[PDB]
Amino acid sequence: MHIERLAVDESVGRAMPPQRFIEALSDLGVPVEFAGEDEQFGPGDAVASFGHRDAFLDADWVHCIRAGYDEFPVGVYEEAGTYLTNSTGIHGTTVGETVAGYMLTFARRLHAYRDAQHDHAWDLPRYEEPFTLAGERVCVVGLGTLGRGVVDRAAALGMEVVGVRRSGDPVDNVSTVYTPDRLHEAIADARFVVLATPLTDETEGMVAAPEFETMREDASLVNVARGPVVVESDLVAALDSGDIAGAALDVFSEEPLPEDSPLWDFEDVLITPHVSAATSKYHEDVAALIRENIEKIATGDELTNRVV
Amino acid sequence: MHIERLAVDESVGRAMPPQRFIEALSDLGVPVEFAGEDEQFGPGDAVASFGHRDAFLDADWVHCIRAGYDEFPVGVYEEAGTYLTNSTGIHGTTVGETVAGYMLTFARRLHAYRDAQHDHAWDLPRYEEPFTLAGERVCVVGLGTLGRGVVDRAAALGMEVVGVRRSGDPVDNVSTVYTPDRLHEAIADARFVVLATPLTDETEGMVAAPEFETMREDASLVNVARGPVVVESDLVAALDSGDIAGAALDVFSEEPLPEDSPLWDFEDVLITPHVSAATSKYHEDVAALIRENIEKIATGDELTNRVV
Ligand SMILES: NC(=O)c1ccc[n+]([C@@H]2O[C@H](COP(=O)([O-])OP(=O)(O)OC[C@H]3O[C@@H](n4cnc5c(N)ncnc54)[C@H](O)[C@@H]3O)[C@@H](O)[C@H]2O)c1
Ligand SMILES: NC(=O)c1ccc[n+]([C@@H]2O[C@H](COP(=O)([O-])OP(=O)(O)OC[C@H]3O[C@@H](n4cnc5c(N)ncnc54)[C@H](O)[C@@H]3O)[C@@H](O)[C@H]2O)c1
Ligand SMILES: [Cl-]
Ligand SMILES: [Cl-]
Ligand SMILES: [Mg+2]
Ligand SMILES: [Mg+2]
Ligand SMILES: [Mg+2]
Ligand SMILES: [Mg+2]
Ligand SMILES: [Mg+2]
Ligand SMILES: [Mg+2]
Ligand SMILES: [Mg+2]
Ligand SMILES: [Mg+2]
Ligand SMILES: [Mg+2]
Ligand SMILES: [Mg+2]
Ligand code: NA
Ligand code: NA
Ligand code: NA
Ligand code: NA
Ligand code: NA
Ligand code: NA
Repeated sequence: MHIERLAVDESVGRAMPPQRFIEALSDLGVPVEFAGEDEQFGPGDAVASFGHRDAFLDADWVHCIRAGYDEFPVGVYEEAGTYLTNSTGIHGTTVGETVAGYMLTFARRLHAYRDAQHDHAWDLPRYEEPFTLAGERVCVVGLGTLGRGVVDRAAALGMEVVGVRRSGDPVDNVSTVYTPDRLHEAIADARFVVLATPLTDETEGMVAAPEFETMREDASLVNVARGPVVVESDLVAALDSGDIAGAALDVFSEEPLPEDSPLWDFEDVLITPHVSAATSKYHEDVAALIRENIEKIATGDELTNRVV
Repeated sequence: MHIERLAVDESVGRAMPPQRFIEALSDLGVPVEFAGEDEQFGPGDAVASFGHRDAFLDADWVHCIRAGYDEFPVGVYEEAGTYLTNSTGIHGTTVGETVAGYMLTFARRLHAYRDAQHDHAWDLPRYEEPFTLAGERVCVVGLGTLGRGVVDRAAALGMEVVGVRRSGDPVDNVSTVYTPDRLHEAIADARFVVLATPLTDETEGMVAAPEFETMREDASLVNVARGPVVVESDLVAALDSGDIAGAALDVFSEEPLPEDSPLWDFEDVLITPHVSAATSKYHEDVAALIRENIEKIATGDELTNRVV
C-alpha cells in the first residue's frame, strides 16, 4: 500500500509526549503530524495511538503504541480493511530491569528501609530477612519479550530460572521450560513467580487461590502483565492468610488502583502505577517500529507485529 | 603452641546471632566458646570479634568479622604478637546485589512509587524520570571484593563501567581503570559513582565539595564503603545545591545516623542502616574463613587476610 502521512493521536501522551515522538520521526520519509481526538482520517493515512477510535477505521493502518492489544476490537479492523500492529518487542529492557529491581528490593529489604527513612528510624532487619537472589529460583510465566527480559537478568544475577510457555520448548537462559498444563509444578518451588503473558480468555484468572496455595509461603508474586491474569481478591486473601509472602504489582483489575484496595497497605506489597515499561526514550523505541513498518510498506513485505 | 580455643566475642551480635555462629563453628577441632565483654584471654586463644578490646592483646589471634578493620589499633597488635585478620572476600554478592538494587531503584523510580504507596496515590512519573541502566555509565571507586561485585552486575545489566583503584591497572568488566590521581576524570561523566574503598588515612575525605562539583548534576553517589570516605557536610550541601541529584547511602560518619541528619529528608536519597552486606547466611560465610585460617595457622601457612 502507500502511506502519505503518519497521524500521532494525542492519546500517545499516556506513554510519551506526542511532540517528542513526532520530532523523532522527522526523517521518516512521510510527514508526521499531531492529531486531536476529533479528527477524520482517509486513504493514505497511518495512525499511531494508545487506544482505539472508530474514526481510525477510515485510515489504512493503525499502530498501537502498547504491546497489549486486548482493548482493541480486532474484528472491526478486519471488516474495515485497516491494518493493526502492536508494539511487542520493545519492553524487554525496561520491564526486565523493573522486575530485577522488584526482586532485589525484596531480597535486600530496600522497601522496608525506605519506610523507616520516612520515620528517621535506624531499623535493622530480622536476621532471617535479607537474602541473595544468587541461588534462588524464579519461575517466569510467559517467555516472550517481557519474560525473556526478566529471564536474562535473573540468570545473570545467578538465579535458577524456570518458566512456562505454550509449546514447552527450550528457551535461552531457562533451565526448565514447562507447558501451562504443568503451571503448579513450575511455581511450587519458586521464590518468585513472574507473570508476563498477554491477557486472553485463556490467561484470564490464571493465578488465583489454588496457585497461591501451591506457591511457597516465602514466595512473592510479580505481575507486570495485566491485572486480570490474577484474581485480585484471591491475592488479597492469600496475603492476609500468609499463603504467599508478598507481591510486586504493576497492573490491576481496575486502574488506577482504587484507594480502598487492601493491596496498598501490605508491607511486602510493592504497588507501581503501570510504569514497569516507562522510559524517557519510549519515543525512540516506538519510532524504530514505525520506521521498520514504513520500510515493509514501501517494499511490499508483511508488516511486523500485525494483529489483523 | 597451637590455637586451643576460639572465643566468640559478644560483639558479633551486631552482625549475627552469636549462637548461630558458634553452632556453625562445630567442625573446628578446638572448642568454641561465647566470650562476654570482661573475658580475659591468654596463650592459645583465638577471638572472633566485631570490634577491638585491649584484652584481646593477650590472645594469639583476632579475626575481625568485618571486612573493614579501620577501628582496630593495628600498631598495638604488632607489638603484642597478636595476629589480626579481617573478613574481606565474602561480601561481593550481597553488596553487589544491594548496589544493583539501588541503581535500579533510581532508574525505575521504585522509591518514589513506594512513597506514593503510603499515600494511596497513583502518581505518574514525569516523562524524563524513568530510565534504563542499560547504556548508562557507572564509575566504581575501589575494585576489590565489593567493587567487583558491583562491576560484574553493572556490566551484566548493560552499563558502561569505569573505575578507580590504587594501581590503576585493568579489572575484568571495567572498560577504563584510572589511578586515584585521575578520580575527577573517572567520575565526571558517570550517572552513578560507587564508593568501595577501605577507610584509610589516604581515603578519608576523598569525596568532598570539589568531587560533587565535578560530578554530573544528574548523577547519584552510592556509598557502601565507610561514611568518612565522604565529607558528609559537603554531601548535604551538594544535595541542597543540586550539584548532584541524589545518593544511596549505607554508611555514615556517625552510626546509627542521627535522627536529625539532613540526609533522611531528600526524596532522591536512599538511607540503609549499614545492611548492604546483610545476609541470613553470614554465620556460614564467616565460619568458612575461620576454618580456613585455623588450618593455615595449624600448618604454618600464611594467614588469609592478615593485616598485622
Ligand atoms: N506492565 C506493562 O507496562 C507492560 C508492558 C508491555 C507489555 N505488558 C503486557 O505483557 C504482555 C506480554 O508482552 P510481550 O511483549 O512479552 O508479548 P510476547 O508476545 O512477546 O510474549 C508473550 C508470551 O506469553 C506466552 N503465553 C501465552 N499464553 C500463555 C499461557 N497460557 N501460559 C504461559 N505463557 C503463555 C507466549 O507463549 C509467549 O511466551 C502484553 O500482552 C501486555 O499485556 C505490560
Ligand atoms: N557497607 C558494608 O556493609 C560493608 C561491607 C564490607 C565492606 N565494607 C567496606 O568496604 C571496604 C572495601 O572492602 P573490600 O572487601 O572490597 O576490600 P578490598 O581490599 O578487596 O578492596 C579495596 C579496594 O579499594 C581500593 N583503594 C584503596 N585506596 C584507594 C584509593 N585511594 N582510591 C581508589 N581505590 C582505592 C583498592 O585498590 C582495592 O581495589 C572495607 O574496608 C569496608 O570499609 C562495607
Ligand atoms: Cl510458545
Ligand atoms: Cl590496586
Ligand atoms: Mg483535549
Ligand atoms: Mg518486619
Ligand atoms: Mg488454576
Ligand atoms: Mg510475611
Ligand atoms: Mg495505606
Ligand atoms: Mg515527584
Ligand atoms: Mg579532592
Ligand atoms: Mg537537581
Ligand atoms: Mg523526614
Ligand atoms: Mg596449606
Ligand atoms: Na515479542
Ligand atoms: Na542466595
Ligand atoms: Na502457598
Ligand atoms: Na578482598
Ligand atoms: Na539507558
Ligand atoms: Na556537580
